[PDB]
Amino acid sequence: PQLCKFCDVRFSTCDNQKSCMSNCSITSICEKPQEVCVAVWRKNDENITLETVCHDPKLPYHDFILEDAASPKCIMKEKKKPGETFFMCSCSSDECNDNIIFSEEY
Amino acid sequence: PQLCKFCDVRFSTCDNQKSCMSNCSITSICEKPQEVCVAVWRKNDENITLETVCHDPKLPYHDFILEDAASPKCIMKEKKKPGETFFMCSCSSDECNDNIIFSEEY
Amino acid sequence: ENCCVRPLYIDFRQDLGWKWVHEPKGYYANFCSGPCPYLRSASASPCCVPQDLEPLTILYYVGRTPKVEQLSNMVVKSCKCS
Amino acid sequence: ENCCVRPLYIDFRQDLGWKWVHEPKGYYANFCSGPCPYLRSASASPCCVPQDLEPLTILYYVGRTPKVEQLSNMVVKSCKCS
Repeated sequence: PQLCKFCDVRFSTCDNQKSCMSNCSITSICEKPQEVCVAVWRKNDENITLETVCHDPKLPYHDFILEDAASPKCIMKEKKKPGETFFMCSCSSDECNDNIIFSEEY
Repeated sequence: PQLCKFCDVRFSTCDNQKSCMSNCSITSICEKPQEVCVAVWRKNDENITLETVCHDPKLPYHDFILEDAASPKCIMKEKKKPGETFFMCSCSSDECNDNIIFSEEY
Repeated sequence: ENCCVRPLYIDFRQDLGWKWVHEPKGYYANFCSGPCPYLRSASASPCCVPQDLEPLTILYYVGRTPKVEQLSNMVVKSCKCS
Repeated sequence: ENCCVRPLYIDFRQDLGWKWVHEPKGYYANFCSGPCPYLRSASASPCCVPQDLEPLTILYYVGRTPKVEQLSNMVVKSCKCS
C-alpha cells in the first residue's frame, strides 16, 4: 500500500538548494490504492511553502497533470503560475515525496 | 474397538480351579465391530483344551447361543455335549476372555 | 536463573519495516527465556514461552486522517514452561 | 551440557494404553532436552525440540491374522534448537 508524506501545506525554508527534505512527520497510508505521492513547492514575495499529499494521478491537482507518477523519486518541475514560482512532482515509492529534487539528479 | 484373546484352540491345564488365565499371548483387534470375546473350555477323557476367539453374538458358535455377551466378564456356563465336559462364555470388555471364571464370582 | 520475561525494545521502522506507524516509534515487546524442568507436571523437555500476551495501542494515518487503534498480542507480559 | 536426544523407553500397554500391539512390547521413543542459545541465528529463546523423527515397525493382529506395519514419527532420532 502506497505510503506518502501528507502534511498538506506547510511553511518551508527550502530555497536555493539542489534537494530538500520535506520535514513532514506524517507518513500516511494513502486511502485509495491508485494514489501516488505529491509535493508542491511555491514561493511568492512573502514566503515559501511545501505541500505534501497523496493524490490520484488520473485527476488534476492545482489544475496540472501528474505526468511523472511512475517515477520512484520526486523530481520537481516548474509550472507557469502568475505572481509566484511554482514547482511540483509526483512519485510512487514509499515516502518518496519526503525528498524533493530540483533539476535532475547527478 | 473390541480387543480379545484369539489363540483359537490350545491345550490347557485349567482344571479344578475357580478361575483360570487363558495364557494366550495373542490379543486381537476383532475384525468386525459387533464381535465380542469368546472362550470355550472342554475336557474329554484324554485332555483339556481352551479356545479363545472373537465372534459375532448374533451367530451361533459350536451351535450354541452367546447369551451373556453384554457381560464384562467371561463367566463359564456348561453346555450339554456327549462324551466330554463343555463350558463356554462370551463377554465384551477388552481382553475379557483372558480370565475365565467358573460358577459365579464371590 | 529461571524462565521469565526479558525486556526487548522493538523499533517499528528499523526492526519491523513498518514506516506507517506515527506513534509510538517503537515499544517493549519483550520475550521469554530461561531454563525449565527436565520433566513435565501435567517429544521434548518443557520450554520457556509466552503465557500472557497484551495488545499495543498505536496511532497512524490513512489519508490526512489520524486513527488510534490497537494491535493484539504485541507485548509479552508473562512466560510459562511447557 | 547442550541440546540432544535423551533415551526414553515407552511400554505400549503401561504408557500408551495400547493393548493391541503384539510385538515389540515397547521401544525407545526418546526425547529432546538441553540448553540452547539466548538468541537466534536465522516470542522466546530457542528450544530443544526434535529434528529427525523415524518410524517404528510393529506387529499386531486383526482377527487371527498377523499384520506387520509401521507407524511414522515414533522415534526421535535427532534434536535441534529453534
